[PDB]
Amino acid sequence: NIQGITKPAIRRLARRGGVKRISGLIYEETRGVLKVFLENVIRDAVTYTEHAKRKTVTAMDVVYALKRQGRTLYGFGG
Amino acid sequence: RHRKVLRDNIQGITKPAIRRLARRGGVKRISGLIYEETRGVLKVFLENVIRDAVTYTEHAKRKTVTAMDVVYALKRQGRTLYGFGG
Amino acid sequence: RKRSRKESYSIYVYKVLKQVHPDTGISSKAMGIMNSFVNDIFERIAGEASRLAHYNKRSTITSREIQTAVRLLLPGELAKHAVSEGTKAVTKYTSA
Amino acid sequence: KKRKRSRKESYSIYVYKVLKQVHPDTGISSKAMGIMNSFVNDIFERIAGEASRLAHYNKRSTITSREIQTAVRLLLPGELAKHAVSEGTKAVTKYTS
Amino acid sequence: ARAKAKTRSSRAGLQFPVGRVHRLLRKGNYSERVGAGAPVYLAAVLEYLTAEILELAGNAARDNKKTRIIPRHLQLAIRNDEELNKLLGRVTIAQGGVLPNIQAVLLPK
Amino acid sequence: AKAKTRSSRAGLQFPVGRVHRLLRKGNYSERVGAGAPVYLAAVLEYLTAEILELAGNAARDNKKTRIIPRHLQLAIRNDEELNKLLGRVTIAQGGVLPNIQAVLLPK
Amino acid sequence: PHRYRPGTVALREIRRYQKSTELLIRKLPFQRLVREIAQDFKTDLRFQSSAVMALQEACEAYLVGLFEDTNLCAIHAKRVTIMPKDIQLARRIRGER
Amino acid sequence: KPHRYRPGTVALREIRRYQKSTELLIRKLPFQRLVREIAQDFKTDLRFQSSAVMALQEACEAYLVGLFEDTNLCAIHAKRVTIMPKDIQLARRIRGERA
DNA sequence: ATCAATATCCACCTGCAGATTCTACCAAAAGTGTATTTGGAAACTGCTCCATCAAAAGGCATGTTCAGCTGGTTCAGCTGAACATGCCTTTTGATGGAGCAGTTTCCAAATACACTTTGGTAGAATCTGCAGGTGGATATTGAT
DNA sequence: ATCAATATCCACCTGCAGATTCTACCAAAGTGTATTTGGAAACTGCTCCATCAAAAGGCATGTTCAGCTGAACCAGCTGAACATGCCTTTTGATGGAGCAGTTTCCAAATACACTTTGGTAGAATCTGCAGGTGGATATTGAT
Ligand SMILES: [Cl-]
Ligand SMILES: [Cl-]
Ligand SMILES: [Cl-]
Ligand SMILES: [Cl-]
Ligand SMILES: [Mn+2]
Ligand SMILES: [Mn+2]
Ligand SMILES: [Mn+2]
Ligand SMILES: [Mn+2]
Ligand SMILES: [Mn+2]
Ligand SMILES: [Mn+2]
Ligand SMILES: [Mn+2]
Ligand SMILES: [Mn+2]
Ligand SMILES: [Mn+2]
Ligand SMILES: [Mn+2]
Ligand SMILES: [Mn+2]
Ligand SMILES: [Mn+2]
Ligand SMILES: [Mn+2]
Ligand SMILES: [Mn+2]
Ligand SMILES: [Mn+2]
Repeated sequence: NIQGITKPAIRRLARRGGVKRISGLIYEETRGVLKVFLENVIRDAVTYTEHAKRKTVTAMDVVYALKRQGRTLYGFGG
Repeated sequence: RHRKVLRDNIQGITKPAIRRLARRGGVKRISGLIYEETRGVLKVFLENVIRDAVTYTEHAKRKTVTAMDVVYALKRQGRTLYGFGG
Repeated sequence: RKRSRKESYSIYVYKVLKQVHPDTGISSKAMGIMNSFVNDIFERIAGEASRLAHYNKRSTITSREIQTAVRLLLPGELAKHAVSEGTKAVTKYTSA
Repeated sequence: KKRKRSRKESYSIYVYKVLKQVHPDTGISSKAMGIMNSFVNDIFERIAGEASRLAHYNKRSTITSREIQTAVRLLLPGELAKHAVSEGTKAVTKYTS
Repeated sequence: ARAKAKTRSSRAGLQFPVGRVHRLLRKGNYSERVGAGAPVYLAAVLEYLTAEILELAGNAARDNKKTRIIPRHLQLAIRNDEELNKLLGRVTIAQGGVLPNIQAVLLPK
Repeated sequence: AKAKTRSSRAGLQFPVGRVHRLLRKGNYSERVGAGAPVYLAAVLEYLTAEILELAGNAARDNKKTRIIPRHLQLAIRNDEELNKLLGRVTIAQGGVLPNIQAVLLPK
Repeated sequence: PHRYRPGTVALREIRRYQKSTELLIRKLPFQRLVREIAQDFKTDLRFQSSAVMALQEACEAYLVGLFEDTNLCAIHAKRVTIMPKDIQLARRIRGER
Repeated sequence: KPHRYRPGTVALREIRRYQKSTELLIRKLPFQRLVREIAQDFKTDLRFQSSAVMALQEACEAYLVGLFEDTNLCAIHAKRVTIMPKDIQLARRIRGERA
């Protein structure tokens, strides 16, 4: 499914990041990095979910997990 | 009494000391403009830590900065230091 | 049955928005950002105040711990103006 | 004329006991021991804090061995989390009986 | 017979809720006791920072000709203010975007 | 009955009563369960054991019978997970790991 | 026929996306990815829609910031083209790898 | 002859030697004077436990060494082996110390 | 630098659907009044350990030579930007129902206090690595 | 391809500063008893979540070539290496500043009972926004 994060999507992200020219190897590198990030956040969000004895991951689980990773997010309940 | 006025002490951090720090850091060659940058950077670092340590000292209504004040300051600056208490 | 009763700072943020910009309103998502903001600074200050009291072997958080916590947490001018507003509020409260 | 002194606690004795278990021949300098005391206090406060936040998020006023376990999963990497959960679960089941 | 109830916030000259903040302080396990002036001081500081951010963000919202502040304006205001940027340096505003910025070397000519 | 320490009941070297007291007096929650200090004591003992294991090894590699902070450093930094756990921590008098970027070596 | 010189449309794109705030990854691929990853941690999970939205906000903001840093590293090596080695330098300095 | 090492040989020798040891690399007294000057600019008539000064010096030197490793990586990135102020600045900017 | 010639962007309108503000109930909560308790400020003052000074002990500052590192220059291979089109994935929008979440209920398990040992700590009294000094062996570097 | 000239390496000693062991108080842990209570556990509403099928609409694909990167070459010059001259830091006592140990009495905290406001949810507004246009601004190529 990681291939679902397409070259144009990654290209737009890079453009918002101010990047003008992009080597072709960037897209796979970027996919790896995004996957590591998601694994890190999701592992904690899910830990929070199991702790609350739920089967549904809630927004707060993600927000708390993000806050632990030093990636605090405003606007989803915390 | 009181001691003599401390001025310009950042300059007591000599070129050879900065060079040794860079050597532990794995640095082989060093531009001549490095020594002033490093001094600058060092002073920012110290200003930042000492400010918090002194705030803790003042809060405790003490006149002496203790090792714990420094350790708490470091811990909040995200620079946790092991080996000095707490 | 009834859903829960949720508290938030929305009404107070709104009051402040009206004081500062009587003409201007605010989107609900913006209001969510501002809520998250108040809760976050809240928890940071209170946490710093908590540690301050524990280091000093004290069980009460007073406006002094809050003040020291503000000095530790806010950059520069923001710290100065917050300490000023805080002392001002406490004084007005005390006399009144 | 009347005299004064006080008492400070630390983990030294327990660290030393563990050191003798894993390395019967080996000792440790006082500075190293200071490093180890800092370590125990540091991990302590991290786990307890994570457990505090956890209990607060879930509207619970008691911190149980479950909160501790989750906090340990949140804070420790991988295999350390696995082995720590083992040692902890083991200690608790042993204690309970 | 009791007198007419006056909120603590009104006694303090504040818009933010002193009573709530005190409750939250007591129930967050920060300490055994909470002094009477502490929630007044903290509520005042929260109000101040909220005001600062709303000041700058309102400027942002109407300079681009809106009467409603949206998250974009909060981002523009926080990031264009060095001290707010510092205070919220490790925070992401959802739907905030970034500041317009192209490295000079990337420009033509 | 004859007093049995909680550490002994749980089979731990770390002090369970002490850990309990520190939990109760640290304001982490209104109440602390009877099982929380046992679990936490055990986890602390475990991480201590892991780190003293690796540092005892570093120490005997340096032909020393006594662990010094340098050995603690070497043990933390040569170990991916301890390095990660203590990634934002400084070991006083620990130094750094021998490492010279290849490009700096003579031709 | 008309043709923009390579780089012109790129700069135009930078301006366009730095001016906007909409999420830049398509929703569904992203969600399918989130669910795969999660199911490697815990099974038969469901997700609130806001939960997925928050994960995507976080991911995009992170990736945008990482691209800014990466681009600074490229500019540093006197190029205007970012490469895997740039992303890695940024990540190693950030203390991520 | 008289003997002379080529530029870089003693430098590499020094790297091996200082990466092998753990001693503080700044002299004690200058560092103390700096600490007291800065502190005195925040609050007057402060005293220091010597542990406090040592703790600041351990923290500072560890910070500076780590920053020099990152700086060196930025030099190597730009195909140089000489660290320059621009390298320190790139390192601090990515670290989010400056922005 | 100019002109054309395009191509894309961006104000400027418009009407109205949806998001915000507005209204009016109503439990929960903040406030009030009175009664007690109590954490910690203030006052003394013992006893660590800090500031201070000057004789030791030992690097730093300084200038000169030149190796080799950096940065400028040139240039072609080839990589990555631009672009045009239809297929395939994403989006959109109803549904049934899974499972959060709302309510309520009792017991295992929490706190609190008294009473009594007992493990932990603080020196005191030993014990013993290893720091620091040396010297000889081996390794490495740079000039012929 | 060899030698010097240095540097590092690597045991070996020996004494004492620092680590371990030893005892003896007491500060806290454990036991016992009595009292409150937090939060599973169980029983259902009702939110929204997963699914699915027919919309749109963005991306995958393949080709042309602009210009970016990386290589190769070279000179200017900067920073390393080193020998010299002596000033600065380290080291060791020691009075006394000021932490830290104690005691105690209030200003300031909690405890408990009783009685306006923030949240909520339709109604009533109003403002962006979606959509469309054309003028504004920008880029490209030929003189
Ligand atoms: Cl107060
Ligand atoms: Cl428990
Ligand atoms: Cl690469
Ligand atoms: Cl530079
Ligand atoms: Mn000064
Ligand atoms: Mn009484
Ligand atoms: Mn008392
Ligand atoms: Mn040359
Ligand atoms: Mn060509
Ligand atoms: Mn059901
Ligand atoms: Mn005993
Ligand atoms: Mn030796
Ligand atoms: Mn109950
Ligand atoms: Mn004395
Ligand atoms: Mn005195
Ligand atoms: Mn009462
Ligand atoms: Mn109201
Ligand atoms: Mn529009
Ligand atoms: Mn038309």
